[PDB]
Amino acid sequence: VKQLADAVEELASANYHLANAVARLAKAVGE
Amino acid sequence: VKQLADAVEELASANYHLANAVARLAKAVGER
Amino acid sequence: VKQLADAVEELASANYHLANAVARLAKAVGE
Amino acid sequence: VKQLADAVEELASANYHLANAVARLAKAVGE
Amino acid sequence: VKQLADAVEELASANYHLANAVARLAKAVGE
Amino acid sequence: VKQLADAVEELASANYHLANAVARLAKAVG
Amino acid sequence: MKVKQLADAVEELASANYHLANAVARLAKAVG
Repeated sequence: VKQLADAVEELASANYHLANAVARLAKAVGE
Repeated sequence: VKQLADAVEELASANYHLANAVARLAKAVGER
Repeated sequence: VKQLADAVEELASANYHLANAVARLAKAVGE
Repeated sequence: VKQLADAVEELASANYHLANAVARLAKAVGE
Repeated sequence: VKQLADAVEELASANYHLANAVARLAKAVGE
Repeated sequence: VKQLADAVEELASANYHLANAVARLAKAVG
Repeated sequence: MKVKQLADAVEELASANYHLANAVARLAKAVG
């Protein structure tokens, strides 16, 4: 399952990137 | 399996952060 | 398998929170 | 094993709830 | 093992529902 | 796990389409 | 259990979500 774990880690990193972007959009909308 | 559990925990943390960010966006949209 | 189950339960909780946030966004857009 | 199956079932429930909310957001955006 | 296979099937079904919902959102945003 | 993997693949496709729609919107707003 | 199918699918989802993140960041810049 090591390669699946690696893939899940990649997804976690992508979703952190997405959260950061969504937060920036919230800020832009609210300002 | 511990590596997989660790990875899933990391994804959970990421998704909590995404939920918070989407909630901020809902607030921003609703308050306009 | 216990620790994996516990991690999956945290992911389920996170995705429930995500669902609730998207539901709030749907309400805000719809109104 | 039971704890893991229960956890996966809870993740399925969360993701289904998320799907519903996303579908409602799509409707809100589209109208 | 049955409990887990059943749970995995529920997750697959939820994720298909989620994919369908996101596709509808993409169409809405794209329109 | 074929069914589960296929569902995840469909979600990936959907998010690709969502991303492209959002990028087009960003260009329109700009 | 062919774990490869699932790992490949999760990698594809990660790739899509990085692309989505970039698109959302571009929308944030355009709005602001």
